[PDB]
Amino acid sequence: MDIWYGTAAVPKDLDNSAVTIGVFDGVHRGHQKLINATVEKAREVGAKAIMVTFDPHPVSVFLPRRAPLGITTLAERFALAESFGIDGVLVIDFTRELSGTSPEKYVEFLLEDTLHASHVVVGANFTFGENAAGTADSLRQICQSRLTVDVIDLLDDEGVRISSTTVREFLSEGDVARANWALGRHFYVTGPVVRGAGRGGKELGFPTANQYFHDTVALPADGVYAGWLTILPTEAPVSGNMEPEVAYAAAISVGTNPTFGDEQRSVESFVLDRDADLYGHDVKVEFVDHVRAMEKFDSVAQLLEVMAKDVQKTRTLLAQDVQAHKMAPETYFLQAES
Amino acid sequence: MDIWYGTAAVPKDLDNSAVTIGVFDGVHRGHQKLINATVEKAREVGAKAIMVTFDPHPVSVFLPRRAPLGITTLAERFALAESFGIDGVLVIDFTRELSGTSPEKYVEFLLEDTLHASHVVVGANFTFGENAAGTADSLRQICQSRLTVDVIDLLDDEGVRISSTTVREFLSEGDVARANWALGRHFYVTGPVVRGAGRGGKELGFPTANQYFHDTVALPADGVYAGWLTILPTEAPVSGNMEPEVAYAAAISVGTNPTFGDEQRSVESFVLDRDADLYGHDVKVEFVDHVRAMEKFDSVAQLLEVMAKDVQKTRTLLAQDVQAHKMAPETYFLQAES
Amino acid sequence: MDIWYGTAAVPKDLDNSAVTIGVFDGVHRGHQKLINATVEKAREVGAKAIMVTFDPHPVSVFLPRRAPLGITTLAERFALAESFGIDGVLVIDFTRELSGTSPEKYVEFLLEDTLHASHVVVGANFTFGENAAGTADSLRQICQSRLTVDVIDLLDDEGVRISSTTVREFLSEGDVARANWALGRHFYVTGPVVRGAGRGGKELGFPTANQYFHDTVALPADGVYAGWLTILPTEAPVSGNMEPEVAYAAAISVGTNPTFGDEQRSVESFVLDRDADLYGHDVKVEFVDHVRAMEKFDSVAQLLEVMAKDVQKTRTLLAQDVQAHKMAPETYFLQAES
Amino acid sequence: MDIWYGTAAVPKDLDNSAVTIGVFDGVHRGHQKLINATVEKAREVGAKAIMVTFDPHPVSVFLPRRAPLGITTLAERFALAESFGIDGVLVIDFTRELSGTSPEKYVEFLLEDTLHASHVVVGANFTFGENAAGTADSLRQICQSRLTVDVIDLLDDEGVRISSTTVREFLSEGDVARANWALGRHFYVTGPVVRGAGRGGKELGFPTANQYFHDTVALPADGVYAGWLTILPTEAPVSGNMEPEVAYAAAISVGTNPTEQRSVESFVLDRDADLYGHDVKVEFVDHVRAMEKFDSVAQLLEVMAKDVQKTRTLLAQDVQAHKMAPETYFLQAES
Amino acid sequence: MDIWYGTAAVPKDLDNSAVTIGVFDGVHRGHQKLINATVEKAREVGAKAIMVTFDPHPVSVFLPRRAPLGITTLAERFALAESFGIDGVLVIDFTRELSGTSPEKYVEFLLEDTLHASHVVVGANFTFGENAAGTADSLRQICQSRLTVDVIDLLDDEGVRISSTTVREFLSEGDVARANWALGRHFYVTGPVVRGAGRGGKELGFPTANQYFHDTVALPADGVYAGWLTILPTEAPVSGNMEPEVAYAAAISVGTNPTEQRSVESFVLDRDADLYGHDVKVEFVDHVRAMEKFDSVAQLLEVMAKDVQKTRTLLAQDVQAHKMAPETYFLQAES
Amino acid sequence: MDIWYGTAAVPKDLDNSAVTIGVFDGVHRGHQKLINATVEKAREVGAKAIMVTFDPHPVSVFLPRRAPLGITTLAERFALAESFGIDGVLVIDFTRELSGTSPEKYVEFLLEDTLHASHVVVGANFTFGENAAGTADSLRQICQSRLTVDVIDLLDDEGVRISSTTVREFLSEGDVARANWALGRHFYVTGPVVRGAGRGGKELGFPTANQYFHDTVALPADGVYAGWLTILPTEAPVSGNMEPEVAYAAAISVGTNPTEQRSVESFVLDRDADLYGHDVKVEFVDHVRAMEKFDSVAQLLEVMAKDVQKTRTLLAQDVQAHKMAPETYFLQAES
Repeated sequence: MDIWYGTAAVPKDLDNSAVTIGVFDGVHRGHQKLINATVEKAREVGAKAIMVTFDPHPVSVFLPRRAPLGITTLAERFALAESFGIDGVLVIDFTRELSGTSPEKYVEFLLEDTLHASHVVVGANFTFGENAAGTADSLRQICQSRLTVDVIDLLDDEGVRISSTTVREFLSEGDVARANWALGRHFYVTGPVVRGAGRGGKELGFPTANQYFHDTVALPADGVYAGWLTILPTEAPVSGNMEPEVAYAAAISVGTNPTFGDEQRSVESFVLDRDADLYGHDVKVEFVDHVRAMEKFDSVAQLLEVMAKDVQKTRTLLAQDVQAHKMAPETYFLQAES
Repeated sequence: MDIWYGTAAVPKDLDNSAVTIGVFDGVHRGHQKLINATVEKAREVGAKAIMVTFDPHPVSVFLPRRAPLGITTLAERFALAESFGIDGVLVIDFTRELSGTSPEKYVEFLLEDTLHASHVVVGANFTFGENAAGTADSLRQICQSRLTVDVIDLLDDEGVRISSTTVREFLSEGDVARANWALGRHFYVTGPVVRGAGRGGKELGFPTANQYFHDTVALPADGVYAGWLTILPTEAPVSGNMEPEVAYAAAISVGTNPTFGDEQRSVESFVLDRDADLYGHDVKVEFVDHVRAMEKFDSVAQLLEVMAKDVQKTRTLLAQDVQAHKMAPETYFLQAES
Repeated sequence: MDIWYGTAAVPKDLDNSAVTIGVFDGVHRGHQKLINATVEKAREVGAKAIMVTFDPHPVSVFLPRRAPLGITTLAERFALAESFGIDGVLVIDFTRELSGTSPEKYVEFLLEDTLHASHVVVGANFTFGENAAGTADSLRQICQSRLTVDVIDLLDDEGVRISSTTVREFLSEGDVARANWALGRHFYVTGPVVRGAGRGGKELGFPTANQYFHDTVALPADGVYAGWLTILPTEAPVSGNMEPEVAYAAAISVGTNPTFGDEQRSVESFVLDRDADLYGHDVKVEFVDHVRAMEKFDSVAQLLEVMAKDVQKTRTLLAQDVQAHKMAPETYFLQAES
Repeated sequence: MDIWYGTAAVPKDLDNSAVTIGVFDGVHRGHQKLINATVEKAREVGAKAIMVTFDPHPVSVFLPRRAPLGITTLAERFALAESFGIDGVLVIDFTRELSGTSPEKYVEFLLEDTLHASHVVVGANFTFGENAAGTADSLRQICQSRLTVDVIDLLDDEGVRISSTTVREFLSEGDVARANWALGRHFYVTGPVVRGAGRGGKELGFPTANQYFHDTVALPADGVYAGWLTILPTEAPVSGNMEPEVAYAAAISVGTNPTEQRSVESFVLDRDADLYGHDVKVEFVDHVRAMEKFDSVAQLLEVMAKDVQKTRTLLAQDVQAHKMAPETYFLQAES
Repeated sequence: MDIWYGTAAVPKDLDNSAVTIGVFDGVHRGHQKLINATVEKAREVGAKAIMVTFDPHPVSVFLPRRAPLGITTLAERFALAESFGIDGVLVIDFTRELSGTSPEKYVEFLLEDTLHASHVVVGANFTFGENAAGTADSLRQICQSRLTVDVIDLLDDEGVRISSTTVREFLSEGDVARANWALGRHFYVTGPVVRGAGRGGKELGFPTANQYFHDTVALPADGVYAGWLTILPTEAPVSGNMEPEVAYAAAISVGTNPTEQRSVESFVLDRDADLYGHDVKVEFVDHVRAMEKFDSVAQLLEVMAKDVQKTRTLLAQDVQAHKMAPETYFLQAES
Repeated sequence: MDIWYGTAAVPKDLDNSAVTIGVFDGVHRGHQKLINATVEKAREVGAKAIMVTFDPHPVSVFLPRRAPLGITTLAERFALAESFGIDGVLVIDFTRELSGTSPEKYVEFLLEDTLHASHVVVGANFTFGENAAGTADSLRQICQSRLTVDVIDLLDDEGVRISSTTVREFLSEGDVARANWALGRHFYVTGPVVRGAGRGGKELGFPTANQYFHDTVALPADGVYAGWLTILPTEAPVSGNMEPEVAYAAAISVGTNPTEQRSVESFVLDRDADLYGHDVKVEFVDHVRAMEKFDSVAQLLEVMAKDVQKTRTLLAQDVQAHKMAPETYFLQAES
């Protein structure tokens, strides 16, 4: 997949394409409908499937620092776009172009001159041009005879509208199961493992891995979750008895640094039945189900007792998760008991 | 009007005066009674009308950093004192003088030796001297035959006591209309316009003006308000189609910087039906009515839609405000529609 | 009393001892049972009474920065241990030793090899060894014939379990009287007196003393308390009319610095009927009873009026406190009236 | 004078203009040559005189937070442009447009479509377009018979090159006299007066005005300077014996207070006043001395009085040399 | 000794006193001349000896946060005054009173109404009143037959001027020997001992005590010094083999840790102890070496052992020179 | 290769090993002598080759936050060990164990009980035990007939001593050529690429990759360097015309941005790409120039183009000298 920053970076010799346009944060099941329809139509005519997306978030342009939390990073948005068959992502920055343009010159400059589009796919909510004047209906009538438009209704399922907004609310509530249901996969983050308390190994109270994330990253509510930790492909040695590219059962503790300026979430992972320390590695943490709310501890004995209960509840939730195999990982490690 | 810092700066040759004494924060309608009575009595005898006020706030002397929010700056207190006919303001600092003095030596040093007073005007709540022992009744009996005292009852109107305390509560609640009612004018702030998001002009989502204020400044609750923006007299050029000294209709957005140490309010102004950028100018923002509470936005389209509703509601409230002309500005700009 | 940091610092020639083991934070009435039983048994056999305690808090080892607030500092834990007849305190750091050790090697290394114990005293809640596997019952059966064990039940009185946890809740609620009841003494802090607002002396509104404490220090809820201030023994001169080593009646104001990073409690003390300034001295503040919640003030007169009410209520509570003489200080100053 | 942010804000009905293009930081005597030639050629064809300038600084686009210090604020750049008779300022942001454009397309879009220029005036060092390929020469050959091009050499006077760079050097070493000579006027800063030490009054040691500035503002090296302070037009009352719109003799002390801010403290000669809350203009004339530490009040006041004598002399010279002094001023021969 | 904050706190029934006036920072040998003359003249007329001093520092009123570093804390200034027999300290704040006053009114209010002085003792450099017009001479002519004035010249010894200024220079270069000679005693700081590296015990590399100080405290230049550490009177238990009120031989390492704080780390010779929580007095005797970086543990311990040898020698000299050594001390000839 | 944190994590069933002990920061040519002798002697007795190393740095235990800068991260120390054939790394924390131990007990516990060593290899400067009493010699006499000891002298080559210390000096002055010669390879850092100025693309002035590093990471002095950039193995898409696992020619600009962080900005020659989100390895070859300030875009691009020419030359030399160049690379003769 190609990645282009700005209209100017798109090759001039690109001759035909089918195009979809949106923020696409999270690439939820609704987003997958637009991508699916785009890819299928591009196959039909032997053209390329292009996603046009936006960075920084269009909201943060008008209201700096008050933009919605990112369900995925830009890098992950690229990876997901690839995994669903996109051939090229064009990234638009509204502080550089396409903001003050009229609806008419938007279609002309972007879809024709730049992308040589024959088909375009948008959601019913889609807007464009100066002061958001251009709508889905605008696009249909501006494109009559020039190129075909397909407008897809927003996805409703089980009485819930599937959008970036609702995925954020589920995450914020700590309801990762409903978020996963809306995403069509386990919600996850990735990042380098740093030093934390003690060292991963024989002692249950020390995390197997410690990660930190900036405050523009959407994460579930503080608390403990069941999920899967995966060491990303690597040739570097691993301390202890975990192997790379295997999804390990884990109790995951999401927290907020006290106090800190720009707080600032932590993720501490207790991998079941393994003695390991993952400093240096890039690690993926997938969330499956909520286990408990955060609490304060007044003794080591009390802390470990609750730790053991988390493990027990995690074993149960993960043994269920494996049975719904469309979300569960290919290669996993889960022991029947301790 | 003269301004003196400390008793020592008052001219020795000042021969007669009528004097009023208080913090006077906000110069509300109650404060106006004391000033009115003072000015009128000074006219009668051809003497000067003097306000004795306090800076820093007397409370912050005993409880540093825990002083009440300033309804007006000291500079604005001066301007308001002038506008009501005060001839001289004497500013007292309680860390320099008049704190540990007895009630008797207070009258002697300040009213006689310093100010050569023949008349003094205070509110029923007035206290003075060491450990606040001297009261309004004290002042009457210490001044028998030496000079005339006039003690004015605190102002009650429509079942509400008018004081600095109540004005602060109204502001804190976001009830600017009741605050205005108590002040006898539109509440306002003034300050330099700085750069913010994008540039003021053709795009509705970019503010016409951005200002910041320190946390000792009383401001209405976070939210959106109707009011009037006025560019203060200036010879410097103005970007766009606003003229100086004209009060322009505006939707005003009061906010709190996230997160910041010493937060730290913002004021963003969207001037109706004008394309302009006010970087560099000193700007006055008057508040008229509350419009809505603060909210988070998840798309540009959703943001602009609410923006347009704010404008609609503002046009209505301001068209009413103009009809109560005792508060409304002399020269204003308000279009009947967009 | 000796103080040893680590097993290595304990003298090799120590031949016999009776030993008690715990965090001992606060040395509450429950803790006093263990110490009493230990001291009495050591007297019987002419051996030394040893406390084995822990620093840093064992919880902060597994959960850095999320450890319980310290009811007493380590230094005060030493002083209290001395006052109840302990001959030696051994301080253990779990990042250096005794964490990953098995229950068996724990007893062997610490109690025998290091301390040459013939008697050991623990609470029913006591745990030890890797992953907290060793319990009170473990200790009894591992020590059969090698040394005598005495396990003391946790202290319940008036329907309340007396523990560090409950003492912290009482303090956090502002219920110092119930905390005192559980500690078996007035709760107190000690520290150097620094400069604050104005100077201690003739003016009631200026504190007689200002202290600051870090955020790992347990303190009562923000508000005003009755208690006793004592200048610790010193040869340095004292400004005003307080003498060292005399417990003076005082209204105590506990607060939280606005805003600050790592906030960060203040203690401001208004000593009844004395004019003094205590800059430079080390001062002990004992708490007796809650008086009122924190409030904001809008004038000097209003502030002083409430100040005087605090004094009145304090005089009453302290006159009662003196009557329960098992908590009250030996030498005190309390005037019948102002 | 109009002020347009971006090509999109320029009036569509602009039929003819004479244009000058540059950063114009400081509006020095070199810059004044470009504007003068532009303003005069604009009168000839009855057209408007336009300045195309840039904000943020072009360097800061490539090297964030490592841009040259601003000799004047953008606000002051506008006011100086107006004072030399410019009719419109167009402000280009390089993160928005005209950056990755070709040399050929830059000319067409800016000078032709947007500005409808018949004449353009640039400095010999001018460059434009993608990777700065377009030079002083590129402009001549690309414009042909469409618009007349005038390329002015950089200014050398008394064997000294006059540019934004040399001005910044002069300020940085504390040679305000040379900066001023290069600028064509007294270097100045403008800002609101805040609270400081004590109160302005009878006491010599307390400043008449305190001001703080961000680290992006070029200021003379830390030290003491002779200058003029002016209270900007206002109806707000003034504490003490000073009126607005009169330039008053002052000893000016520039300092630093890190963790950024530079401070400017003004001791107005033979006046007792406190200027808290006013907008105040401070002009620099000559260097007086370096920064120093004081260990007693007496020592500090002794040095303060010398600063006053030296200022008195240097300002009397400034008034006689005439060509740079303020129209309305207040200065005493002695105390 | 009494301590009064402001003229208003002075007893109304004070009928007669002998007075000395000054900053008195450091209470050096020059200052001791003023106090000695004051204390003796007070005994003669059966009166109390009063020190009038100033806090905050007079310079900091005019130049906030740019005041000279304090040689001693105000607390230590009180204790030194008392030790030389002063009966009362009056502390004047210049933001409160006596600042904008005339020379004539200053004398009347302070010396007459408040203190009822019959005799006053000042240094030849003394000044007072509005804009420091009142000098050593002003005081003589204004007091006439009301109170006797004694003006003492500043102290020169061995061709060196002894003042707060010169003491601050000596400390700043790390010449504590000269500072001490000027002071009349070992320079010292006092503070609570906090946690640091490891625990004080058998290990040579871990300090016996760690202390931090604010940036307003004058300290010797970063480096290693020979000195004495004393645990201040206490009933609190001491971890290890040290008693209170005995001055122990120590190698002292002064360092900086910015973003302000200066640190003092004490390595007590031939002792294993940890002084966390105690109040501790640290006296400086001689400079040993400059600060340096270490790249291995072995290297650091090798230098540490040399610091110990050099301290041992220098302290044995201090004990024999007698006139400045502590009454009760602990020092070993060898390890 | 296994990695054990503390003696307690070492397998109980380890019957025989050959052991080397040291900080090993940088794994330079001196260190490679120890490992080589260890790995070979381990093959002889069919045993595993073990490295005992230390984290945190031993100096930082005694002197917190004043430890030497790390030549490599601990992660990179592991990977280099593995590359030279070590079978196990044992990591000792001195705050946990082996610190206050006697020389005699250190040997027994670590080498005997834990590691069951038949052979040990140390550097001539090696020390151990309480207060570093145990030396290179102590080890010989304490081990006797239990385990064979081999003590290797420190490396001198071309009259230059090769140690962690000298490497840190070379880097700090910006002489990466000498650092590399001492290291046996190109010095490198590895990290995630974050957003910076503009976007990597057609524009020369925008970096292909931006990276930040903590102040504990040794880096060459601020300036411009010739080097190679490699995108580490990944399936994640790459924006622009670069593939992973190819070392690309780059001009590398090292800078500082205080209040700590050092920055590394890479300008990849003859490529248009943006590497945001990838893991990227940056190798340093030669110094090109010192840091400088720019006052115009044209000036900056002029210097940028010179940096490219000088890099082109220096890298062509690196490729021919062969012994240190990457296996797979991309470099153009001209533009």
